[PDB]
Amino acid sequence: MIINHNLAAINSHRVLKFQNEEVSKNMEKLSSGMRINRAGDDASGLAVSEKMRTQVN
Amino acid sequence: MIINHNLAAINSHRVLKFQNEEVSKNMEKLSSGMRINRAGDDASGLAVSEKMRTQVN
Amino acid sequence: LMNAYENTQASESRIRDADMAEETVAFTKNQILVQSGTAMLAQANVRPQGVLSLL
Repeated sequence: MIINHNLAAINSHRVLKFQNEEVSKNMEKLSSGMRINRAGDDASGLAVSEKMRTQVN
Repeated sequence: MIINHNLAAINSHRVLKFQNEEVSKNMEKLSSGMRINRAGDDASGLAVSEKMRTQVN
Repeated sequence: LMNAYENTQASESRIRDADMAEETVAFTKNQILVQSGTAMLAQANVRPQGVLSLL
């Protein structure tokens, strides 16, 4: 076996980190209590929510 | 006995290398929890999975 | 200030902090490499011993 590189380890690390990113996103979504906390989740939805907030105020 | 080549060693190395390839392929299945990550494990199943993912979204 | 501080800390951590899972594999790889190198060296010391059969 090629001991100069652990390709399976690299793949596992990659998928683990890209799952950790999603779990962090879900954790922050849970903590904030709002579906759209940061921007970019949906720009149209964020803008609509902002102007409806203005309307209710 | 011929010493310029080790046929038993060659055969064992071949089977060992292909077993390592098999186990490496099986590893990502557990790493990601998905039956089909790299296209080639199946084709029709991957296509219908993508189509139904678009449908569910 | 709270928002800026948390984002600033995240940005700083993205640069200076190390990902343990990222290079613990490299650490194990280098341990295997150093063990193989030590084995091959120790094999190399006894290489010239075959000359003594001619004396």
